[PDB]
Amino acid sequence: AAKDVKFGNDARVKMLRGVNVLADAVKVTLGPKGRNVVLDKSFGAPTITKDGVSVAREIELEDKFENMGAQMVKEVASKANDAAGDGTTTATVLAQAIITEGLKAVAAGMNPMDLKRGIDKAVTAAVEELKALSVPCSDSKAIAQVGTISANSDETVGKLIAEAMDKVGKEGVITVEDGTGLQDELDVVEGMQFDRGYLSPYFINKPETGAVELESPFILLADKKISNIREMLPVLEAVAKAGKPLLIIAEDVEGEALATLVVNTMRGIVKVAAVKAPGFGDRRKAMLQDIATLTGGTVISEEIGMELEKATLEDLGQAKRVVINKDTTTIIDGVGEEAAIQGRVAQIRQQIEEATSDYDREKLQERVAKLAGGVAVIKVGAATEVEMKEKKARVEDALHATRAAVEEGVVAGGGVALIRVASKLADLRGQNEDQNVGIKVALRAMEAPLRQIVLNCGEEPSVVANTVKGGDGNYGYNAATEEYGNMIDMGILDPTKVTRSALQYAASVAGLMITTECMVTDLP
Amino acid sequence: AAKDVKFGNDARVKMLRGVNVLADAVKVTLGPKGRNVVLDKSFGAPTITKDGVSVAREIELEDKFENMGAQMVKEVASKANDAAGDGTTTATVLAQAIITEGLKAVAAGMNPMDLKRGIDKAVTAAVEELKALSVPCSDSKAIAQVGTISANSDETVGKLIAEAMDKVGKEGVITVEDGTGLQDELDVVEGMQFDRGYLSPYFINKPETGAVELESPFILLADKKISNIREMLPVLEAVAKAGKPLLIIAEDVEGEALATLVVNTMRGIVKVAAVKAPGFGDRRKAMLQDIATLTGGTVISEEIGMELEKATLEDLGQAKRVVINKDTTTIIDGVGEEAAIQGRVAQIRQQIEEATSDYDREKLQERVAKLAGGVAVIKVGAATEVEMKEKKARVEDALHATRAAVEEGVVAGGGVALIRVASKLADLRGQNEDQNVGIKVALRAMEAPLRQIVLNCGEEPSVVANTVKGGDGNYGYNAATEEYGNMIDMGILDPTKVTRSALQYAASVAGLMITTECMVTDLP
Amino acid sequence: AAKDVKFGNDARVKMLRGVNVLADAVKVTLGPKGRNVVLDKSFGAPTITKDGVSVAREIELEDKFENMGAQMVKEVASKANDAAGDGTTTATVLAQAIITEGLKAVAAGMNPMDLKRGIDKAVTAAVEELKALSVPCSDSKAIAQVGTISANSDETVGKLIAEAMDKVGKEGVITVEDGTGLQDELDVVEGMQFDRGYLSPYFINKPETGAVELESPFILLADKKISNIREMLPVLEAVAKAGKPLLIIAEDVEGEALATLVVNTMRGIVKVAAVKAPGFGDRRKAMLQDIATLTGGTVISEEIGMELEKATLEDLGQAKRVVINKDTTTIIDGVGEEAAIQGRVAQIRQQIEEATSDYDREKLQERVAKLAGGVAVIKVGAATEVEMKEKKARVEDALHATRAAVEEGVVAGGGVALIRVASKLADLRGQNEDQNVGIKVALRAMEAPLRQIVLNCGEEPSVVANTVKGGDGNYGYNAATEEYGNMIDMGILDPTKVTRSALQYAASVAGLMITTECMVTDLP
Ligand SMILES: Nc1ncnc2c1ncn2[C@@H]1O[C@H](COP(=O)(O)OP(=O)(O)O)[C@@H](O)[C@H]1O
Ligand SMILES: Nc1ncnc2c1ncn2[C@@H]1O[C@H](COP(=O)(O)OP(=O)(O)O)[C@@H](O)[C@H]1O
Ligand SMILES: Nc1ncnc2c1ncn2[C@@H]1O[C@H](COP(=O)(O)OP(=O)(O)O)[C@@H](O)[C@H]1O
Ligand code: BEF
Ligand code: BEF
Ligand code: BEF
Ligand SMILES: [K+]
Ligand SMILES: [K+]
Ligand SMILES: [K+]
Ligand SMILES: [Mg+2]
Ligand SMILES: [Mg+2]
Ligand SMILES: [Mg+2]
Repeated sequence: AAKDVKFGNDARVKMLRGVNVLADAVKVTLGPKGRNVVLDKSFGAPTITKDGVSVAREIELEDKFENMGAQMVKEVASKANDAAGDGTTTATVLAQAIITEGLKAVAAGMNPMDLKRGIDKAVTAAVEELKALSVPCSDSKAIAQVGTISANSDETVGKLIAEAMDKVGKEGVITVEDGTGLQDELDVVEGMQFDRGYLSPYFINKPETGAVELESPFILLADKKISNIREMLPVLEAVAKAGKPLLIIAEDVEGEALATLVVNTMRGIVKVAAVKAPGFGDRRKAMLQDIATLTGGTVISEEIGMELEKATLEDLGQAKRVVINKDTTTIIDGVGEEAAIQGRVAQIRQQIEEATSDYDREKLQERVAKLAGGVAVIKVGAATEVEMKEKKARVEDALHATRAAVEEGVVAGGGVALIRVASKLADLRGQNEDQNVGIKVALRAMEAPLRQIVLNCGEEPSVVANTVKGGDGNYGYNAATEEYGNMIDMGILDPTKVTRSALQYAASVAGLMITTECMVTDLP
Repeated sequence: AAKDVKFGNDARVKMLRGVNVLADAVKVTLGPKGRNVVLDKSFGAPTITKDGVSVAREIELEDKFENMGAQMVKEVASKANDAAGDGTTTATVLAQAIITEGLKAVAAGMNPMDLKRGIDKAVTAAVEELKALSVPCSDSKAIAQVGTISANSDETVGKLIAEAMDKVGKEGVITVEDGTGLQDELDVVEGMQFDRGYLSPYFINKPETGAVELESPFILLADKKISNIREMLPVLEAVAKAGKPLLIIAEDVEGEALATLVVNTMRGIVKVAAVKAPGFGDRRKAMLQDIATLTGGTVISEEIGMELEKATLEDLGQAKRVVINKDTTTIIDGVGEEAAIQGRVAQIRQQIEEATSDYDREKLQERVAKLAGGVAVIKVGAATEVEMKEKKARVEDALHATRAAVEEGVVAGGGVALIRVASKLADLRGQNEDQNVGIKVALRAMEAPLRQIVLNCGEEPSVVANTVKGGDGNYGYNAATEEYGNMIDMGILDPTKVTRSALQYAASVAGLMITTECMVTDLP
Repeated sequence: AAKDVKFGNDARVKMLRGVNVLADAVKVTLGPKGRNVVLDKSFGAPTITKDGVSVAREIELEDKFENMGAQMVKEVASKANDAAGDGTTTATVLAQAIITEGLKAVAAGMNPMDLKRGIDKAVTAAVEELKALSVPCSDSKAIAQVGTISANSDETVGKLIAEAMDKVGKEGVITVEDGTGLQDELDVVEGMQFDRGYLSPYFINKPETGAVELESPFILLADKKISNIREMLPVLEAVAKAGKPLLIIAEDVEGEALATLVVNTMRGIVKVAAVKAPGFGDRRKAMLQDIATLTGGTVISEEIGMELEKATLEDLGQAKRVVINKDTTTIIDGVGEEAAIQGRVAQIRQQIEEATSDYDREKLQERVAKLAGGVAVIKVGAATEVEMKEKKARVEDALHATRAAVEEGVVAGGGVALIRVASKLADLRGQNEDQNVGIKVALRAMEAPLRQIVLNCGEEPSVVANTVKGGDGNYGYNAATEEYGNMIDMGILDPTKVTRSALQYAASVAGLMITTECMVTDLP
């Protein structure tokens, strides 16, 4: 593959022109008065989005060098979304700022490797100062606040997350799905519930709605699919002699085994229900042990020294009540030690830290929430499918933000935190004169986010930056109300993590990026 | 791959140009004096249609940006059809008006997101105002009127649909099909009728055309296929001893059981006929118990404590008569008390509301109707294929509209409803001056539909709009007579559902669309 | 993909230019002095044809808009052929005349949708005037005349068709095949005849050419091949005492069974012949019960309760005489008389009508004719193959025409019919002025066909039209002799069906076509 090489200011400029494109395209979505971008998709109708990394991911340039530039800054936006879920635009805006003033500094002839050392040092300091400005976010008031801001001033969304986090606890999981009507809807499930139906419609008890109810039943668990015919008599015969109902959770139940269970329950011999296991293998098998230890039963596996025909009443689990409908199965207050239950959650703590990243965290906490806490699901409503993609995207941002705000705390929004930490670091110096510039470049660049928000309002950024920098603490500019005031009192909150993350990531890549003396790529 | 990005008014102009194409092609079909669009098809001859959403779907533009714009408003036309089934054109016109006046406001430098907030609130208000103006549609005259209007002034369509709804009621199902002769025809099937043929042609009785008539028959139902063993004998011997012709409803009957069945009917000991069960596997089993309880029979299931070999003369139901032909099977009378049937009809009511939308509702309402009410079918009498395609489309259009008008009520036609609610919302204000403009852009755009129906007459739209705004109530312009009057007395009717829908949908995408500061797409 | 849209007079013209091409290529074949069009075929040599729809189907234009136009009018020509089989050209000229004057009326700004209503009212009115002017076609003189006219003044074709219709009855089928000798040949078969040969040639009786004559034979029907078990013979032992000649029609006859049949016939105990059944199962089996009841025999089926060895002498049918050859087998008179036969004829009546249309009715009427009436075949002949294809098309045209002329009656040819009803509709008016013009446009267009015929003679159409419009009754212009006179007495007759159809179909597409305000297609 024949390559093409460029040097010096020639190459830097080509790179910069590319970066500016990715950045200038992301910038328009910043802040409450920030605007929307349309991304063309071959697949279906276009996508309208205010989410920065969403726009960033789609940017690709024809000039190989400009492309390289943009493709490099596209990473700072992406790394933010995989970490925080908010601040992608903020992080991207910071990244651009560092590089512009940075590359300008190289044109001054200053040594770049020294410039990076200065920046990284200034950045390290700024993070510490942020750890200082960080105040804990606890009350559902603050939760609604960080949520409302990250949602672009949707108070319903903010209020919705605070309720969800409040009802199911901090361990409760929350998911975002497409809506039916035009209204947002909050669903809450307490206790253990998974999605599967009764295998035969004939299992319905007295209650209508297709509800099957079992009071103080026996639960049975199989690692394998049942099928055959009758199978398992000793366990069923023991439950019949016992005087209680049985619940069966297996890989599946084939028609022969189902029929014989149906005939016995129809005639009235023994009250019985049988339901399919939660998921495909290892999803299912893992969630039996979650389910097994909750109800104090023992999982019967073909992979160990036990089998279905040999079973004891002790292998069975017990619960107060169980409810099964066409799509759902529920276990009301099953009986297992709090010791054993907390044992399974503690084992998932080791499961919390993984290499799987996203979707690993969604399905892992899902098991945990079901075992201890409860689940919350938010249904986003819309008139049309394109508004749905916008509403749900604003909801996902707000969800990650509130979660992040909860754990790592909050600082004043409006990017005023960065502009404040920059004011605190003013007396900072480096090893050499060149390193000093790298430090100063960073502080000037921490102004960028605030100065960008104002510009999106079409107002003089120069004036607002001045009038905010003249003051101290949480005094800041409200872009929505277009008036100054206390950021914290006005409910404008940045999860500290998203602000910290945006700053760190942009500096890392931009620091490396201004060190470029050459660029190699494939020929057109 | 490599993309192309444009910003601001540069991009908006490109977007609008596209929108206008999609719209301008659709606009021409609006109103009674509106005209037809031709859509070329590679397979066969081209199609001539006045139906708006049909035209919108076919629009695709060469300029990548212009295309993106059009593809977005193409959605408002499509969502309209998916909701109401009428008002695709009107909704398209509204969007353009919103986008046109909307983008104009952004060019002024007003904040788009405030424009959107200003619009949706005005829209929300209009929805309430329309929902208030909606009046019940009951009398068959009114039904005939809205049907005729959606049919573009075809009285036969109005009078024909009104009769069908009048004969089988609100709940009767109506379907629309292609036809042989030139006159519209309405066929109605009473009692229980499902579509399947006799497996053996020798079952034919006196009546030609393959007619098989059976007096006081028996109904038998198999969850399973009855091909191989043909062991029902003991049940048959009981019925042969009774000397009655029965009806056999199974998954299917193979020639082995049939051949001996043929010979049995040939010899004369007992006349017997057998036809296939109505539906697909899970679907049919739901419709099997429905047929059994109608005739008072009991369903034979392999999933229950019964079996194919075990049945009694008592498990079969009785009917007055049954008629089986090449295509359809019929039971003219079943034997049962009104308590159990109306209960099962009441029980199917809960199955009626589901997620399954289309194809679910047709046969379900079909089943409910077959069990209690009746089914109605309308055959469209167009002469040729190019004339048939437009004719049938107007008939389906009118059907959804009558359906829509009945359930949610009707409002004054001629698009006069929107202009009327616009006058009622006149004092509506927003949070700031920009939001105020958003509201006015909405109200200003609500005149669009009427002035467009006028403009298609080649008459001054401004004058008619003014003189209509001069009046109140149902006062409006009649485009067919080209003179004014009362819209309701003149039988010009807008289903409240479609007008409300058309408004909401246009508002959704148009509101979102004017928020565009950038557009990203592929390179030519 | 990317589309292209044009509006208004811009698009209409493109549509028009297209229509004009399709028409102008068809026009030249109109009338006795009409000329021929050559259609190129890639595979073989070109085809020369006077058949109108033949030329129309081949037309495809490069400009997508013009193409759309022609492809739409290509349909009026196609529907004429699909209905009558004649009148295809006449219909096309009608369509062109209507469309041209219509667009002229639209360019005046008159409402198109009102124009369509005007025309159709005019068209519907004209049909009744035709139905009044329709006089019955009965005598073989008149039938020969309309056949001759549709044949382009070929008297042989008319008299030959007239001979066919008189001899074999109304139920007879008529076919057109390629010729051996330069001469046209009419072959007629009375009674029951099907095509299959004797499997063994040794069966020949007195008459040579392998002709077998069997007196009072016996009919047998088999769903099975007589291969495996040929020991079915005992029925023959009953036949050996009774008579020589029995005929067996089965799925097939194997060599071992044939061999034993040959030798037994060789000695002289009983002279016997055996032949295979004529057709495919579904069709042959349908024609099997036909032969059994014709001769008063009973069908033996393996799919029913009968067998190979089990037969009764009553199960066989009898005939006056039977003759069998290498190709065909024949039954002269049957013994089931009219009682069994017409019962089968009346039950097959419902099968005569269907949705299968062509291909099904071809051979179904074949079956019906064989049972009561007889089948007729016309051998069309020519010197060369290209002259044969034009010849066969005119024979098919004349064939379709006589069939159509018989059922719906005839009116004066030369298009004098249309121009005569046009004089009658002069006082017809619509609801508004635009509708009036549409009515006049139709009447103006009904003159087109006649003036076009004259134009093909290279004479002034205006002169003949006027001097023709001056007279009454059947007075018209004779294009062959170039002199005036009585159309019916001069033997120039139009089947009422073809003239009725041409107008209706031409009006259907032309009416819809002048409503076009827009056209969408793919980019070049
Ligand atoms: N009403 C407001 N007034 C002032 N600043 C705001 C307001 N709402 C949000 N902001 C600021 O704008 C930023 C919003 O970021 P956003 O564009 O939603 O995503 P990202 O954090 O990825 O840029 C936050 O840093 C916040 O401080
Ligand atoms: N004769 C008329 N005069 C004035 N307005 C009419 C008339 N007929 C219908 N309308 C209005 O216009 C609408 C019909 O639009 P139409 O042109 O049929 O588009 P579509 O076929 O997509 O519904 C109706 O909903 C009604 O409100
Ligand atoms: N000698 C004639 N004089 C006047 N009209 C004739 C004569 N021969 C045929 N015609 C007319 O020509 C028409 C048949 O023309 P042709 O092109 O063969 O069929 P079509 O136009 O229906 O495809 C008939 O309508 C008939 O009235
Ligand atoms: F651009 Be974001 F809401 F991180
Ligand atoms: F917008 Be419409 F009259 F279906
Ligand atoms: F179309 Be024809 F040969 F009358
Ligand atoms: K954003
Ligand atoms: K329309
Ligand atoms: K012709
Ligand atoms: Mg955000
Ligand atoms: Mg309509
Ligand atoms: Mg002809």
